[PDB]
Amino acid sequence: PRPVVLSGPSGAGKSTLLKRLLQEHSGIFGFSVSHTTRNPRPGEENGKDYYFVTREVMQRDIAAGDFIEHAEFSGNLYGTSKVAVQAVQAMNRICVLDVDLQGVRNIKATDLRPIYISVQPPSLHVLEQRLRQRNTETEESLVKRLAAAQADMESSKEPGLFDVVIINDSLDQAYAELKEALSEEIKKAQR
Ligand SMILES: Nc1ncnc2c1ncn2[C@@H]1O[C@H](COP(=O)(O)OP(=O)(O)O)[C@@H](O)[C@H]1O
Ligand SMILES: Nc1nc2c(ncn2[C@@H]2O[C@H](COP(=O)(O)O)[C@@H](O)[C@H]2O)c(=O)[nH]1
Repeated sequence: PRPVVLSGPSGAGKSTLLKRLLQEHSGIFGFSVSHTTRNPRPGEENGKDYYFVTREVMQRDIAAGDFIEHAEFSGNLYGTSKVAVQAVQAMNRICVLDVDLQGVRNIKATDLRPIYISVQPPSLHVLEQRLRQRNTETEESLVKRLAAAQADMESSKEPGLFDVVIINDSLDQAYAELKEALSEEIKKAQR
């Protein structure tokens, strides 16, 4: 069962869409718990949304070869450990990845063989509106996520990087498209 890489610009709505997928289809989808050095937001939980560690612990894991991939985004480090992917594969479920555009390029070089799905905002205007709506970032880190949005939206339209592109306008509309886009993986996971 091919893993699923969900990417796109920060604030498009991919975490929101993914939580709706993991809640409805918990028996077939498993979430890859990434490591991150950023502070946890209210509502997040260590070992579930992220492995929240300090930069020192993060760098030590890198020196120990713990990560399939890692990258820096808006002044913080993020990584997909080998453990995160094997933990889902040891549950016989579809490993779903939430990574940035640099994470897509890293995973592209691996043997994971995933299906790559871009989640796009309806426009750059709605993207900025969603980045500020979440309200979980300081003003300097908010602008840094805005700076990377343009190049992330462009690359989100390239077929060399993605197999599916979904416009997250309405949540109900985007969610049905994602499920339909994952029909072949849901089929393989259930058989
Ligand atoms: N289809 C949508 N319509 C309106 N708001 C949305 C939609 N999808 C997500 N949002 C809002 O955008 C904000 C950021 O979404 P999030 O899932 O964190 O995006 P990402 O995971 O891509 O960074 C959240 O507050 C969420 O409520
Ligand atoms: N390369 C990479 N990016 C990640 C990983 N985990 C989260 N990200 C990305 O880092 C950015 C920051 O997300 P947030 O800080 O809102 O959780 C998002 O683009 C998210 O997809 C990861 O393990 N690897």
